Order: sequence, then C-alpha cells, then structure tokens
Amino acid sequence: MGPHSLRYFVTAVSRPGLGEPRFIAVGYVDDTQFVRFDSDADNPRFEPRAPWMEQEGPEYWEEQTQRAKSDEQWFRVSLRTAQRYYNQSKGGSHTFQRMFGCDVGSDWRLLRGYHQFAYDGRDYIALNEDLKTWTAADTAALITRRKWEQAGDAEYYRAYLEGECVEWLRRYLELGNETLLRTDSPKAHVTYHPRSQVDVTLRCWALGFYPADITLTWQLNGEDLTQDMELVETRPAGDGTFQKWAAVVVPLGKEQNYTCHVHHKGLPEPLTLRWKP
Amino acid sequence: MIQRTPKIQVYSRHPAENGKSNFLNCYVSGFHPSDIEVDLLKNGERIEKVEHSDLSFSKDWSFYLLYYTEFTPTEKDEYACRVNHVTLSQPKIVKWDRDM
Amino acid sequence: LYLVCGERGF
Repeated sequence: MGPHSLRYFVTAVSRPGLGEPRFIAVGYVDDTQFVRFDSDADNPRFEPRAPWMEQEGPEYWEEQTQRAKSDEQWFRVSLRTAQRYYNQSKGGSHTFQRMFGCDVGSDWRLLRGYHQFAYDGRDYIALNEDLKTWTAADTAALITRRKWEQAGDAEYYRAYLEGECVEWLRRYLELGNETLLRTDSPKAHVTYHPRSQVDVTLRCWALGFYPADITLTWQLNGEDLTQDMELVETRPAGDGTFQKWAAVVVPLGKEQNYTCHVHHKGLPEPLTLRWKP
Repeated sequence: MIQRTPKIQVYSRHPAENGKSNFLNCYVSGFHPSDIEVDLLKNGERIEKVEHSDLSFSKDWSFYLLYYTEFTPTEKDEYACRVNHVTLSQPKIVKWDRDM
Repeated sequence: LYLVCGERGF
C-alpha cells in the first residue's frame, strides 16, 4: 500500500583540462536503485541496476539512452553558459544537478511532482508544487525562468509528472514487486560497552530492514530519552537492506531499567528490548 | 561552490564473527562537491577489490556513496576507511570498530 | 521513465 516514489538524480560535473563533463543519472523506486546512465562507461547506455529490470525490452533501453544522451549534451551547454554568466574567471570544476520525479499517495494521487535544479550545491530553479510556476534563487535563474515560461516547460513537465511518471511507477512496482513491495522487519538487539567506573554504553541495533524509514528510541521506565542518545544515520547494508543504531550512556548497574523501542512498517506494534547479559 | 564535509561510517554488512566471510562497508554521505577519494585499508594498506555504488544525492543536494569489499574479520587485523575531499586539510582515517 | 530537457534554457 502506502506512498511510493519514482525519482531520478542527475549530476553533471565539468572537468578542466579533461574534455567532456562527467554525466551520471540514477533512478530509484522508493529506496531501491533500479537504473543508471554514466558518460564515463566506454559504451554509455541507460542500463538496469536491479535484476527485475531485465524484463524491459530493447526499445525501452534504446529510447532511454537517447534521452540520456540528449540531456547530457544540454547539461554540457548549460555548464558552459553558467561559467560565462557568473564570471567564474578562474575556471574550475562546477556542478549542475537535477532531481525529478513523482511522489504518489496510497490512493495514487500525485502528492508532489518534482523538477528541480542546483548549481554548485545550491538551489537554482525549481518547479513549484502547483506544477505551474517556478521558484528562482538569483538573477541568473530569473533569466532561465523567463525562457522556461516562454517555452511552456512547466506545462510539458506537468503533463509528464501527472501522466507518464505515475504510469511508469506502477509498471516498475509490478515488475519488481517481489522486492519493492516487501517489508523486511528489523532484527534488533542490545549490546553493552564498558565506559568508566560510573557508567557504560548500551547500544540498540536494528538490522536487515526495508524500507529505510525507522524510529529507535531509548526510554527509562516510560521516560523518553531521545535527546540524550547518540544516533547514527540510517545506512545501507549493501544487500538491499538498511541498518541503524542508537546508544545511551547509563550508570553502571542500572542497565536493566533502560528499554529500546523500535518502530517500523514491519512491526504491528513497537518492539521493546533490554540488555540481555 | 558550497563545500560540505563528508560524514563517514565504517561497518560490516553482518555481525562480525572471526574467520567468517562478510562485507566491509564505508558509507560516505552529506558531501559536496562530488569529487572524493575513498580507500578501504587492511593494516594500513589499500585493498584493491573495492567496489562502490552509483553516485546519487539527497534532498539537500548532498552526495552519498557506498564503498565495499568482501573480507574476513579476524582478531589481529585492523580495517579502516580512508577519505579525502576538498573540505579536509588531509585525509581522514576512520577505523572499523565491530561494535559500531 | 526518464524525460529529457532537450533544447531549453540557461
């Protein structure tokens, strides 16, 4: 059920003295990468990055490669144009990024359509949530905004985001359903780590879970310790699942009073765990 | 050019068990620009088998990559991740601690 | 389905 998303993350980087920019495009469905294009491959093609994408036929791969190549040329031109326009007279490597795609609700409505750009890591121009107007960050982006209004780009991307974007998301969810529609519950446990005469560290682990969204919280007999804890970012295990941990420093000899609570799509109710010496 | 320094985690795919085959990961995230040097080290020396994920980025535009290799944890061998990036004065080495 | 910005702007 639930929300789903189709997102493409596109990066172009200029490379003084090396010729053409590095151009990389990557597609995700929810938290799972499924395609890529990379200009540095010796035969650059749009290609599958999940075994279930091998079900798409040659026409899909050809069409998508042609679109990737056309975009690659457009980023190259834009990088050259920006460098003129911002008066980057010392030259150097610069970055254009594009994010686009669709978030859909559990009822398949389009929650948000994205078509959005950054230059050297900063917002440049973005299609607003109305899919009609643009947010520009500075005067260069005002200039591109005028051109894009003139060309009707917002209307073109709105038609794609409300139509093809959603239709292809559905299709990919069907093709990859064994993997994309699964939910892998976290396997959790607590470890214990000496620190000093007066205290120790309890670390709560959540391993092997999908999707990535998760909450880990320590408590002391009901009392929420969220703010006293050390919490790492959720991280990929490399096999399609994710990991996370949260630790708390507690007085030597009171370990038993602390409980870790785990919330995840796969857990009908929160898991409660303690140090098990 | 904005500059964001990478966050780095080094960890195993599975719970470490000595003499049991596993995967060593170095996840680098939150960085900009994308240019970054990552090596996995065994006792200070570069591992050559290392693979990595396709460059991608988050909602704030900051990049992330996963570097990984097959390995076999042991009592005596020290593993680590070495990272270099324009935001660092010199490369940063983060040691693998099986409890993190 | 990737879609191209194919001869637009700045």
